[PDB]
Amino acid sequence: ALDRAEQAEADKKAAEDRSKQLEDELVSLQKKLKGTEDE
Amino acid sequence: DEDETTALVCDNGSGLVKAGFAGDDAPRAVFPSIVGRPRHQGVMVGMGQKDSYVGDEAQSKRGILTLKYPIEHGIITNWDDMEKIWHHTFYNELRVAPEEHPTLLTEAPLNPKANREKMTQIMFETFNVPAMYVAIQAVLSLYASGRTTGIVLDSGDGVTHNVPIYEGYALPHAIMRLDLAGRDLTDYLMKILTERGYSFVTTAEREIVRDIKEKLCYVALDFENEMATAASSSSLEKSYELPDGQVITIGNERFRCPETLFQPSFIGMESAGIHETTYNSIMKCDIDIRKDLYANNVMSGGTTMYPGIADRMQKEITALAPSTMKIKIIAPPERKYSVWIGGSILASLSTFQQMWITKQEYDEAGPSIVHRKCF
Amino acid sequence: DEDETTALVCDNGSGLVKAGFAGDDAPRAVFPSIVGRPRHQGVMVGMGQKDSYVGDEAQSKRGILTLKYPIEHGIITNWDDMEKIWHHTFYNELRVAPEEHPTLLTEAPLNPKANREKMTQIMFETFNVPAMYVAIQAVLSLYASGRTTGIVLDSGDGVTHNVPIYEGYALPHAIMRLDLAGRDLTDYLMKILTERGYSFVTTAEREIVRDIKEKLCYVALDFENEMATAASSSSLEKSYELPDGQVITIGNERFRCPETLFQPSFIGMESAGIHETTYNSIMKCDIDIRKDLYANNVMSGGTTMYPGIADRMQKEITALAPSTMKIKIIAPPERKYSVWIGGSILASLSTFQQMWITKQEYDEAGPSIVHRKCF
Ligand SMILES: Nc1ncnc2c1ncn2[C@@H]1O[C@H](COP(=O)(O)OP(=O)(O)O)[C@@H](O)[C@H]1O
Ligand SMILES: Nc1ncnc2c1ncn2[C@@H]1O[C@H](COP(=O)(O)OP(=O)(O)O)[C@@H](O)[C@H]1O
Ligand SMILES: [Mg+2]
Ligand SMILES: [Mg+2]
Repeated sequence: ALDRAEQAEADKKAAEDRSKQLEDELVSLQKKLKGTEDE
Repeated sequence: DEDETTALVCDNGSGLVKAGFAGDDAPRAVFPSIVGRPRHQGVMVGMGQKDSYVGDEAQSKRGILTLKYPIEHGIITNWDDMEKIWHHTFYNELRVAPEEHPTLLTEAPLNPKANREKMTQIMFETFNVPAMYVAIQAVLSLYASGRTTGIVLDSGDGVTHNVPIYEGYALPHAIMRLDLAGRDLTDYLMKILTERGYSFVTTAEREIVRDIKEKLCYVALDFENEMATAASSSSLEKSYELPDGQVITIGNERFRCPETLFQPSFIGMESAGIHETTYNSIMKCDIDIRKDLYANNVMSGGTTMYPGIADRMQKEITALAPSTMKIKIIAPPERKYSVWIGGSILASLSTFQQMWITKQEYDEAGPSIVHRKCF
Repeated sequence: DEDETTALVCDNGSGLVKAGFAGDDAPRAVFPSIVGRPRHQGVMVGMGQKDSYVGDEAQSKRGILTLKYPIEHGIITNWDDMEKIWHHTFYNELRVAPEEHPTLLTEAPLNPKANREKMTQIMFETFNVPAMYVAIQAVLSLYASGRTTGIVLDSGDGVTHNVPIYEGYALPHAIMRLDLAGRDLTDYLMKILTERGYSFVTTAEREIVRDIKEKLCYVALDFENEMATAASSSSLEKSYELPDGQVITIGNERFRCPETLFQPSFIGMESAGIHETTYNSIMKCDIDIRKDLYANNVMSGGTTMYPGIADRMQKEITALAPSTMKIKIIAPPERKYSVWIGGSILASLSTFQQMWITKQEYDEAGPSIVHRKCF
């Protein structure tokens, strides 16, 4: 049970890291789009 | 693994080695430029007797191995580390010998003659290579950019090069190198974090905070105003979770770390900031082409992966230069690998296959004559 | 007791608090930086109900009181110990209240902002003090040295600071602190004595061996040669008489204890030795003044009371730097108190009486603004 729990937690950490990276990239992209529209 | 007799493009950039075969769009073997050496002596029996770790094998173990940087500011300190990193890249990742295909290496602008002669000698005498070629990084980066005009700003890990090229024309007299880059930024962040309260004095933590910077640290759009609004922080300060689990809290320091680039006085050096040095370089060029250099400036180097550099450059140049013309700054996507990409597209031309240097002519001429032939 | 309205110079150095009135040449109240806390609970009736010992009162009884260090590496761990040591120094030795004279405190270079704001707040809000001032130790030590040029090496108990000052000018960029000092040397001597055969694991014995080191341990002029000649010992090994009476026999370990400073690898840290770090700092300075830094290097800190440091520094620097110039190292007598002495001569100037920070401006501005005003 503990082994499966640790595996699931590792996969969850990987997925959450990917999601947070994508969110950061998305907010930066929104800022860049706003700047480009102003220009 | 490879069925085409084409040169192996191995960009040995400071901080990250990027090796791969010509024709590819990205390096397959990407690993930091570090060498881990066994600190203590173990009475244990069975472990690898290998006395010199390299690459990911060293990254996986940074607590036992004392870490040494194989390159500092640009000047090669230890040549054993050089032989280690090439021998490793050849007989551990690529799984190919250098005796079957050429090798297009990329070196930094304005490097010592000893460095060039040494690497060429290790690549000819020791290893049996049919042909070698040294290339400046700025030209290949401008190639990958898909243009012939502009000033390339290559910010590696320990050196920063500003190279102006207008109409494909190099300017060896204006290339000015300054040893301000990621290592001095890591040192500044480390000393200011020691000022915050979390004190460390070992290299493993230094690499960890370097990674933290690469992931989080960004450039500020207005330094003093962000300082004022961060005095009372709310969303300006962020709580990062260390890979070990310790809860670190970092606020304004982020956007004050790269600011040292714009204010070298923080490290007590009379040198001017990267933007002011680039501006001075533009005055050193001719007036006729200055507008084109303003409109075609290109960036290179891993340090440029931070968010907010383009806007900061635009405001600083607009404040320094007139605001009558148009000063557009272009940063191609995945600029860091672009240099390497250039290498690939440079190794497929037949003419470039005719501009290599074979062993025999080098042996008779000697290394110094080879330096004259290249430039 | 005091008829002159002058600031009380209280050097709260790591390991030893040195307090005294301005104008004096040596601190009158010198006591270690330790706090003894009652470990058990006694059913006895009549003893002092005091729940927090300090200074000599704790030194006199180290078997009953668990000893805690109020300062670690530089960062203040517990503030109750801070309030205890100042309240004790004020209302048990000096016999004077802080409401009648200023107070010139001395803090270590590159300390956290929390430490400074905390001490300033305890010195303004809680205690009614007309004016406070924080000062770096290196400047006052250079004052007491009677010069304006050189690199001060201050080795306290848990931190070591290298501070270059040429022609009376500070260089906040180059100051690099490293937490290698007397505590890590005491730990190394303790583990090697445990290796010898006499094993202990309590703090009282740790302080005893610290005193033994202060009295006997010296620096070697040639490590490997002394190792070889000590293999067959005769006069190289000495028999010390513990204050309790147990006959201890210590041979080479003495001159191998401070050697850990020159070889941090003994404690498994990638940091460089004090001499190599100082040398690197000299390269970080400009070339023009490097010779002057070689000719005016100054030392500070209690750890420098060992015999043989000057010669070891001279040989190591001569081996590292060229041997063409002249590299004289100057160590003023009674250097440990020199810092405090500086404080005294710094508190008598009328201009310095004009550079104090009164309560009202601090209260309106707040502590953070006070940090900006000082630097
Ligand atoms: N993904 C990234 N994000 C932020 N900074 C990076 C990244 N990759 C590398 N760097 C920084 O770039 C420097 C190394 O750049 P380098 O690999 O020499 O660039 P190039 O290969 O284009 O010359 C290091 O100081 C590192 O901190
Ligand atoms: N008389 C002495 N002999 C040898 N070492 C000493 C002596 N006095 C203090 N030390 C060492 O110096 C350290 C404390 O130095 P410190 O009092 O902070 O110097 P300073 O007051 O100049 O900053 C301790 O680790 C202690 O072992
Ligand atoms: Mg680069
Ligand atoms: Mg000291």
